[PDB]
Amino acid sequence: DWVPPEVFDLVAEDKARCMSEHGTTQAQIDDVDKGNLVNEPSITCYMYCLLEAFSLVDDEANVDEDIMLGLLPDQLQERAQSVMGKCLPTSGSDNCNKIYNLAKCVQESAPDVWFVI
Ligand SMILES: [Cl-]
Repeated sequence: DWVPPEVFDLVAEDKARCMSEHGTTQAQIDDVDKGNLVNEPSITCYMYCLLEAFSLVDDEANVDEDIMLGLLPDQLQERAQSVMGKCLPTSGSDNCNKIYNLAKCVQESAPDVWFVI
């Protein structure tokens, strides 16, 4: 990752709250970061919950492209713009399913740009 140690202190209160709400284990978060995505609410509602905590998504899992881009380092923004060209709009049966399809889409197309923690 390009995510610096500090960012783990930042999202700590929100990460812990998002894991309680959805029954998420740390092993599930590690599976996402090794490219092993499964359509399970405890992991995909966690992803939605974290994104929602940092205003990357609204109430129907529509992504805010400018906020999502400004979180990435400058170096990846060209490639992230192209990935976002492909993977947006979001799509799915509910918010958790939308973030699932987004994650699978972003990972398939460019592992570097996907922000789960
Ligand atoms: Cl799902």
